Amino acid sequence: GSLAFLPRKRAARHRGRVKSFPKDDPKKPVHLTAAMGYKAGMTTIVRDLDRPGAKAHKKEVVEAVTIIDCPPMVVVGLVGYIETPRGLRSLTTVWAEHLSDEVKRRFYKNWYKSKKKAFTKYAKKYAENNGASITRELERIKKYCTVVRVLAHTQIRKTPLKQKKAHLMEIQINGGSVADKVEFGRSLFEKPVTIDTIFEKDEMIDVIAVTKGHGFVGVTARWGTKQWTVARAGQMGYHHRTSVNHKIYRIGKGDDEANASTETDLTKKKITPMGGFVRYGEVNNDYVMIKGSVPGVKKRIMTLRKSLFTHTSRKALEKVELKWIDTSSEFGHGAFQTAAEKKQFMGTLKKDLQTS
Amino acid sequence: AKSARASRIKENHQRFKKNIAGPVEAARLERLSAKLMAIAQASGVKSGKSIGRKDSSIVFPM
RNA sequence: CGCGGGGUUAAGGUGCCGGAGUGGACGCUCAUCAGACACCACAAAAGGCGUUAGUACAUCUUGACAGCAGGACGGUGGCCAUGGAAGUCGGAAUCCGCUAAGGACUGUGUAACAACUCACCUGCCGAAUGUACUAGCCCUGAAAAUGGAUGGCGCUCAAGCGU
RNA sequence: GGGAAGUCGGCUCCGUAACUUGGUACGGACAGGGGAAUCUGCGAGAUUCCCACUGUCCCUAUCUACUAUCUAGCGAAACCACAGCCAAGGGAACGGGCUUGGCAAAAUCAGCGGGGAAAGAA
RNA sequence: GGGAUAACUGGCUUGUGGCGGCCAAGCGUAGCGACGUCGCUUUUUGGAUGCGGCUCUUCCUAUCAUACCGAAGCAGAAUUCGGUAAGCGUUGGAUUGUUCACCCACUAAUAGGGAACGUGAGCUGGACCGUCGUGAGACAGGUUAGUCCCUACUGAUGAACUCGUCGCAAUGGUAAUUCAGCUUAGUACGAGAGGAACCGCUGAUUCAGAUAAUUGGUUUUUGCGGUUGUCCGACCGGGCAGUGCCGCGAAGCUACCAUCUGCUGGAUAAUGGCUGAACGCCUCUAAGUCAGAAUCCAUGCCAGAACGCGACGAUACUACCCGCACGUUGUAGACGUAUAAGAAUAGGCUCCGGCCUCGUAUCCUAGCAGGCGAUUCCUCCGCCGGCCUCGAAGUGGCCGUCGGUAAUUCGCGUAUUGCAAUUUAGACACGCGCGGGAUCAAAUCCUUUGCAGACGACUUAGAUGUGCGAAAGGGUCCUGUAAGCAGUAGAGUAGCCUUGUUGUUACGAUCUGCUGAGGGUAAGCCCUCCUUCGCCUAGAUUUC
Repeated sequence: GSLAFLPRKRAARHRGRVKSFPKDDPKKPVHLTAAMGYKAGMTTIVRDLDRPGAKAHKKEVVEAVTIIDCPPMVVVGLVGYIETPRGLRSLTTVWAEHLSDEVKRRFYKNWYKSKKKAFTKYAKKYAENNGASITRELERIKKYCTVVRVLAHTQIRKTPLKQKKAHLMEIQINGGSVADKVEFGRSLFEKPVTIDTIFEKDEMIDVIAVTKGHGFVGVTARWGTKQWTVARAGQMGYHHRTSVNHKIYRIGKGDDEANASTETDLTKKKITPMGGFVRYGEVNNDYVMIKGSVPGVKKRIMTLRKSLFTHTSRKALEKVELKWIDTSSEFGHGAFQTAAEKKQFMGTLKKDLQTS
Repeated sequence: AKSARASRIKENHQRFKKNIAGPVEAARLERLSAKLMAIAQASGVKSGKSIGRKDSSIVFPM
């Protein structure tokens, strides 16, 4: 194996952390770096390729794309860090008012038996004229911090998951003075932010996730065989990975009702496969459609972040003309895009007569 | 074959970054930040203007 | 060399680790893993446009070394040889004049010339130089393969070397 | 059963007529089977592919044998100076305890591929 | 037969022969003698070998390739020699007992070595006596030696610091590699034959990390259908053959048999320069400085110190804050624990006069361990507030009240601790008390989940809900047309009566229709408007 992914250990956290935001300069406009989503599955497409110099130039190619359910995230806080001879130090964080039950579930571990008493005194700090103290915290961030991040959480109760506990993370704000970033976050308080607002189509991003576990597995599969340098038996899988350069092909709006329709296929259909995503369900929200395979199982929490470095390739400056998106069943050898197509192909049936 | 860390390769990458990806990503960021702004704008001691004190060690205790 | 108290020493040390000097005088050495007592080996009549001290010889206000500005000429394109060879592809002699000095030529160059340059000479400059050796310290004077050793830190008008 | 390797592997007889018991001319027959397919309308149906040997190797198949984590209960033995982290040094091809350094934080579970074993010398 | 010796190498080893003559600085006062040159080997026509082999880890450079340089009639292309470089890769055939050489195919190339007397780990292919002889051996003659635990590594849990959420990053690891095609371009170059390169673009090898839309494979979905033997009296529906056999087969798992991704700064080596001394020329070097390799260090990337740190949330008792009573309570060690410019040292400071070896300086420094009163003083402390300030691990200024206060002088008290006996006196911490204010929480077990899993561990849910569970319905997939009945379609098997030119009555394989029906469908598929039923604010432990 590679001595660069060792100490081959299970990921310390299920969420997966960014570990590096792109470097910040004040000249760029104010923007957010990262976002969150849940892996729904993957499907097949056909792209009219414009790669000047390729043998598939001006030809139709079949590609595999991963679909990420991305309900809008909610901003609930703002954290400010300072530079010290020992690194970055979180000087202070100021939250939003009216936190949601899902983020309070994130804070609690046994939510059902608990008195749900989190951040009540903080809301009283807003309401009872301790807004002087809160403004003092904002001004401390303005006048002492060098980098600002925003606290944001996902919407499980829109995601088709049995879970009810949300996911918090800090998304770094770049491109402006610290005062501009503080005002931006304070204005973003108690507001939903969308994936088409953070990213857009044609843009390569980086995906942070925890790759699927397989338990105690021997050297044959753990490293790929026929001291730390010697292949040993142990945990294989469930590993934190940051996979780079994945092209954002589409962002579907969820309420469009024609997410899977292209300018070539005039079929009013959505991204969800016929019968639903296997083991996941239906995508009823904003979704991100990106090229290739991506670390993580279905319904796993995923972090989507901007590229650290300005790109060096023509694959990152290309437009993606889509021809069609596969919506056949993933539960077996499916050959119909819609139930209407299946009915038109197979005619009417005995149960159709019995019901009608 | 030139290594991925070759100086000439790095210089070519720098030129490509500065002359194509620069402008493309600048326009992309302008549009995205416009959308972000759309969604966003959709006594000192007793007021908080004067940043006062809230509420191991580095020095030896005397 | 019995059990104890006090004092003074030896060999070895005095930058704590480590008790005692960042003690004193005069010098030398900067090493791309110096050296800190190994002086046996590699190792030689060895390589060094490193540095210091010294011995011998030689040239100098009769102007030494270095430089700059000029001369570097005539018999003669000397004899032989070569398709061609004029100092300068080659063999052998290698003289004289004018001299201040200039080789029958030390290199570049031409097909052969031509041309430049060196040897040597003069003018300007101005005071000490330059050749070989010797003696210290320093670099090289050959090295493999787990990560490690002046005991370790570290030490450069030393915490290195000599008295 | 399949794949692989090597090969030099693939692709005359009966009756009849004259002649000395045997030959001579004439007439007729001979010089495949099996499996898998494709094409025209079961069809003289037409066309395509594979058939080997080996004291060789590998894989698949069958049989034989040993193969087994936790819980409740029951329940030994081998072996045991004391111990167990490294690198350099410790004249006697000697280190595990010493010098001086790297360091070094309770109690455990599982895997295991290293160490805790070896000479004696003409 | 006796004696000695009983291992042996261990700053060992590598690229340049030996012998004789000539030359030879010196040493010496004949002898030793290097570098060279001459003579021999040696010139006037172009198989050797008599322990081997394979896999993996790590390291060395004495580098085969890839990267960068210096030189060569190096025109171009292809190269040769040399230098820096170990980052990254590094074969097969023939032959032979084996190996090598040579020779032959790929390939970018298909280098050589170490793991220290046991060549890192693993695998594989005899001497003593006796007898008889001795120009010499023989003996089925006897005897004889053959010595499941700790730890490393690799993963997984973890007590105490109240539980939790969000982070930082010391340190440790570290990754990409080679080739090709297009354009440049039939261009530069070349008599011709031939024939590049920089930028730009697109793929492929190996390596690494993931992923399962698709496409193969795998089947205990024992899901569906066919089929063998036997059995349940027959049909139907099924049992047995340790999964009878066959076909398809989702889901899951897999596969360079499938698909995706692999990123940029600084400083350097060889070397090439700039300025310029040594040395009046010169010089890339001495002072100073520019570029430059796949090199070095880092970012990107993995881990996170379980005795490194930060922010935030909620904290029932406890004690969570405050006032002050203390502690026969702890401390690697109060006793004035007093003191902020920056910067240079072949210079600096300033009040702008001047000053600087010198911190043996400045402040502070008196009173029953520091009493009481007065004359006199507006000086130095202190606590609270107000305005502001300090974020590298967070404090100080000004003002305001109130409190204490020898800058001068004086009075009243100190005794007896008996001639010294730590002058028990500071700080931070922790505890126990009082009286004032404030608050009424979580985690674990348990059931559950499968994004996880040897077991712990992990992601979830459990208090009324967009809840959970069991059924059902619909959707989607898998199989392949159920049982039964009927039609003269029906190949066939037989009776009635007499001839049948169309005789009838029964049975009946097989066919067709009802029937893409019937069955299975989450166990790790999808959805549910009141589809139906049921459940639910628990009970045990622990916490400053």
